[PDB]
Amino acid sequence: NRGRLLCMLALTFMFMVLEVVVSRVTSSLAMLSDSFHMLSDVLALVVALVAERFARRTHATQKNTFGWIRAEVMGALVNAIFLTGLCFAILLEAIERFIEPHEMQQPLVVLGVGVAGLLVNVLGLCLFHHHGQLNMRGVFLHVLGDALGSVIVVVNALVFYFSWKGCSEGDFCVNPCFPDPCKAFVEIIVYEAGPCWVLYLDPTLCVVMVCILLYTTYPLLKESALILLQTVPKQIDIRNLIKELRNVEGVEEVHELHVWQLAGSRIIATAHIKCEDPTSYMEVAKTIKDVFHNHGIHATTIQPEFAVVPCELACRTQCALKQCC
Amino acid sequence: LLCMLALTFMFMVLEVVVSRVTSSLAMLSDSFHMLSDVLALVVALVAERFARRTHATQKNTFGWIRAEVMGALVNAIFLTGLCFAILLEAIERFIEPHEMQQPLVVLGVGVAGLLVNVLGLCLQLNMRGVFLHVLGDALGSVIVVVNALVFYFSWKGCSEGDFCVNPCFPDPCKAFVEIINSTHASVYEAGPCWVLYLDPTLCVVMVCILLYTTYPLLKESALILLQTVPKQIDIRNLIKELRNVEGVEEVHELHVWQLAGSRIIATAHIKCEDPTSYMEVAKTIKDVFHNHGIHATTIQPEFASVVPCELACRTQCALKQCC
Ligand SMILES: CC(C)CCC[C@@H](C)[C@H]1CC[C@H]2[C@@H]3CC=C4C[C@@H](OC(=O)CCC(=O)O)CC[C@]4(C)[C@H]3CC[C@]12C
Ligand SMILES: [Zn+2]
Ligand SMILES: [Zn+2]
Ligand SMILES: [Zn+2]
Ligand SMILES: [Zn+2]
Ligand SMILES: [Zn+2]
Ligand SMILES: [Zn+2]
Ligand SMILES: [Zn+2]
Ligand SMILES: [Zn+2]
Repeated sequence: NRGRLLCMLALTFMFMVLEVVVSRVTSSLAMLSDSFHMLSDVLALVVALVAERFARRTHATQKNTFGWIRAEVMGALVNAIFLTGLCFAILLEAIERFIEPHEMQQPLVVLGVGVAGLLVNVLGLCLFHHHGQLNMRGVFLHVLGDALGSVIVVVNALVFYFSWKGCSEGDFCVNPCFPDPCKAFVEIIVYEAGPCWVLYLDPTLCVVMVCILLYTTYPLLKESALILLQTVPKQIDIRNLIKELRNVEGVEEVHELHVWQLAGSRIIATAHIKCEDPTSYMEVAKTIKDVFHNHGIHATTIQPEFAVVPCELACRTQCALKQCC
Repeated sequence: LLCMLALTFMFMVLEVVVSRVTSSLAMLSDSFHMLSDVLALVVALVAERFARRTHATQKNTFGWIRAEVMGALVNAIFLTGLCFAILLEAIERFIEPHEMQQPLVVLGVGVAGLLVNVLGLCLQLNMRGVFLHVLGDALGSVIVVVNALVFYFSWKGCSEGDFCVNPCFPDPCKAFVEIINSTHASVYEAGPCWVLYLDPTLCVVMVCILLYTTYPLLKESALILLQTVPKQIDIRNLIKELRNVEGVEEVHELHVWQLAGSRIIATAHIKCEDPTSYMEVAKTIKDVFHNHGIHATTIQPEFASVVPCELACRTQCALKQCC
């Protein structure tokens, strides 16, 4: 399953190579800036790949009792947070550009690199649209946002090429809205085409792309936080399980019951319940195990308790604030 | 603290606005650090509010006590992302250098940042806890201050018609296509390489120091959050001590993880010998855990084969049941 990540990384490196070649042949720092921008996506792909590689190992090592299966969701959360930070930086840059306008040069090469990146991201997203792994969904969202930004840049460059006249101080081109550098040397001791309508196009496109990306990734962040913060997921309700356990004649009371998911469908519940007599403890244990298996529970550690007090067992002395919840 | 948090947030907003209006990479890094700090304060306040009346809500039986460490990790990751963005900006500045407008405004902003950083940890547990943070913030502000001072002290700019503009430095239409077309005033740039390189090198050093400082916190948060044994407990020694107990003969499904802080969770699965008694051994194993860092014990005993655990269900356990 790592082949998709590997080929995505290879495509990113190929894009880096073509972008740096274009920068060298055209002597434009904008291509280098674009390569640095795509380095964030390359890093996200590397994070996804290493997360998958560590998820491939579930041998219950010395330090990790459960195993590094949680690394998948943790890396998904890290990638989502990195995408959010990149969006915040992009929003700051967009605000600065709206305050301080800045055009672009060599629209042909810009369009070529933009459409190349758009094709790369489309190929990546089509392969990633096979959809269960939350990290895969996060990387898919990230790639979709990238693609949206790339196509927005392509459209902005194309519409800029359609109507805009460059100048070499021979003819007055920049509109009065755009501040000339040092008043063009006091006007050296046509007014172009599309003075300011095209100027607002790129900020609007990038901010709407950022908003769409944030709205699409917010459910991913919510799911990652809910699963990671040890909260009961859907299809499992504490009230229904408590009712289905209490009415069982084997148990007498239920207390200290904790339910947290491990990864995806892997969920573990711990119950500390009290029983009447040791006789037929398997009959009670088998019954409650079957009831839990009826719900989403498959693995659990249910502690029988034998005889007012909240729990027969407790921490040494009256020390508190160390017991769970 | 809340008023201090609001004041720091306002100062960070003004610093970000000033950096945007002046393209100051060092000021941008200082504002990023201030933003990270204010979000850390917001996360701490949210955690305190949540834990003020934390209970076993239907959403989480285990409680929301992990929110503090989770928010700390989110703040750390956000700071790392902003730092990588700043590093990319510094690389771009290496490719495309820029010259700042008003060094005096930058110097004033840096002085104000130093003052607010000093005032931060002055208000106790806070002083001892954040002395290192105050020192680091002071160093970061001082870096920006000295960079701005060096820029203002020696740089000579071609505000009017003069030849001091560096041809290697980008120029408007190549000095407006050599607008003067003659010998201009060779006021010189006063070592532009010595000058223009100061800000990017300074911000690179600052972000390197920031990552060096925040990295151990990131590893601590990652270890605490993802299910890992605490540094104060040895798994092999603990299980060897547990197996010494007469009641238990073998163990399976042994899991240890910690909620947050000093909270410890331990799960056991004991085959036992005589399930009828269950006395003088449950207390024994409870004491066995408690003499170690465990305080919350969930040691469920199995009652008696070839199968590791008799209680068990479908094969889905392979993909559902914990190892
Ligand atoms: C090029 C950019 C992206 C990063 C430039 C800085 C890194 C090369 C430095 C900054 C902090 C360094 C880390 C700081 C501390 C440690 C711990 C140390 O390794 C251990 O885990 C030993 C025990 C310990 O000291 O915690 C040495 C490697 C490492 C990860 C360092 C690896 C190199 C890092 C990431
Ligand atoms: Zn991306
Ligand atoms: Zn099952
Ligand atoms: Zn009890
Ligand atoms: Zn509890
Ligand atoms: Zn600070
Ligand atoms: Zn204890
Ligand atoms: Zn068993
Ligand atoms: Zn297990």
